[PDB]
Amino acid sequence: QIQHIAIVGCVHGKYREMYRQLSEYEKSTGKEISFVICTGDMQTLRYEADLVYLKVPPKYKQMGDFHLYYEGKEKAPYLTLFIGGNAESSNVLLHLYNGGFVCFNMYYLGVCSCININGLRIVGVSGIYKSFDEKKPYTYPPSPNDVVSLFHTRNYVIQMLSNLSQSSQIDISLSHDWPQGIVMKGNYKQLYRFQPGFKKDGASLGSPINKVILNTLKPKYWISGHMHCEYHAEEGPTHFIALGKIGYKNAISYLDLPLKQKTDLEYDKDWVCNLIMTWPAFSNKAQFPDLSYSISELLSKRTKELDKKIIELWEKYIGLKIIYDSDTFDIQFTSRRFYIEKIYNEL
Ligand SMILES: [Fe+2]
Ligand SMILES: [Zn+2]
Repeated sequence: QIQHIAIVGCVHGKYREMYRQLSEYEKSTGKEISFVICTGDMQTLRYEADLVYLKVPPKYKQMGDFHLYYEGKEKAPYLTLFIGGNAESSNVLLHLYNGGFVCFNMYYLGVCSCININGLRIVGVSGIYKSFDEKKPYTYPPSPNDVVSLFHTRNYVIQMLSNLSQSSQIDISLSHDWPQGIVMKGNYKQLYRFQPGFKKDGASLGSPINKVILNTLKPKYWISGHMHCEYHAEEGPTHFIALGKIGYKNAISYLDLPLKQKTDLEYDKDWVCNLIMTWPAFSNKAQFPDLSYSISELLSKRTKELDKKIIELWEKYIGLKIIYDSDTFDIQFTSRRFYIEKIYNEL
């Protein structure tokens, strides 16, 4: 009983090319793709006005294929879970910072979260690291002035995810830029022959935020992109897999993993409790998170019997199944926070 998971690097708005390759493979090899995982740079632009939030050089200010899927004239043939990179419709991803479907079969994991599917636990970390913005809060609603800073990974995601490895093991973890120092743990002399530019950065290459998360959350696999190249490294058990950009046939690999039980996409219980217990830090919708609160010790108020009754209210008001919701992304922002607040205020 085996599931075939398609892992994809940078998409850069070339969705039809990606699904064309995925559809070719499963009818090539006869294998069936369970779901697809993307490592960011999705460019989920709905309409021309969203081009303002895409931080790219002028030669890449393009719509891409996503608007066809948002308009419904194209349909993603596989369930696609993805995180955010640096070339994103940052306004859209800020509305869905708690996750959400940008269209049918395309689920955004949020700023960071953990999900359940087919007995696996999958963690995502969006954005790329820039030191001068790691402690900077988000401002809502999204403004065109924040195009340069919205896609930067915030430091607080380290404390939002640190406890996820306590109850069980993390199977797959996602980041866009590489975990800092992971370049030192594979065939780097061959990688430097691909790009001698990476030799300048050396061991300091990558995100230090993802390095802390990688060493803490223990995962079996860590898949990243951003670098537009293939690379595999090993640090402890973690099979590090870097993928390239769509258009080059080094972007899509496949994880042939054991299938415990075919199970629908669901919210991770431990993450749901972390999300509720941290609501005081996110209570101000205009600016979050309020780092005057301690995210690490807000989570210390979790107990076994309190966790199990957060789940009941979540299953009542939201549901354990992650289902498609076609409401506008600004409405989904208010709705998800509305029930997060309601669940918290009932404990
Ligand atoms: Fe990137
Ligand atoms: Zn890229």
